[PDB]
Parts: sequence; structure tokens; C-alpha cells
Amino acid sequence: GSHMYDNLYLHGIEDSEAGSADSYTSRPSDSDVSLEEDREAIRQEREQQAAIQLERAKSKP
Repeated sequence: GSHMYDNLYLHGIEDSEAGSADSYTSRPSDSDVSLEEDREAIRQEREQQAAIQLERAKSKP
């Protein structure tokens, strides 16, 4: 599964595109939309956002 919607949770690691069909804004809020439309150009950087997931893992829910 490539549901990296968790990336949208992006608390503090901007990188162009957000994620994909998920209800979370990049920083100012929360919005659900098919943001999988990430540019193939800057997506490499966006992939680094995936690393953010590791950062998110630090969350103690």
C-alpha cells in the first residue's frame, strides 16, 4: 500500500507537494484532497518528506 497519507500530517517539514487524497494541510490547517499530483520534478524532495514519517513516529499517541 502506498497510502503515505501520514506524510500530510507534516507538522514541520515542507517540500512542495503534500501527499495524496488526505485531509491534512501542509501547515496552516487541514484539507482532504488527492494531492498525489506531486510534480515528478520536485517529488524527489517530496520523497524526503516520507522521512518525516520517521519524525512522526516519534509521536507518543
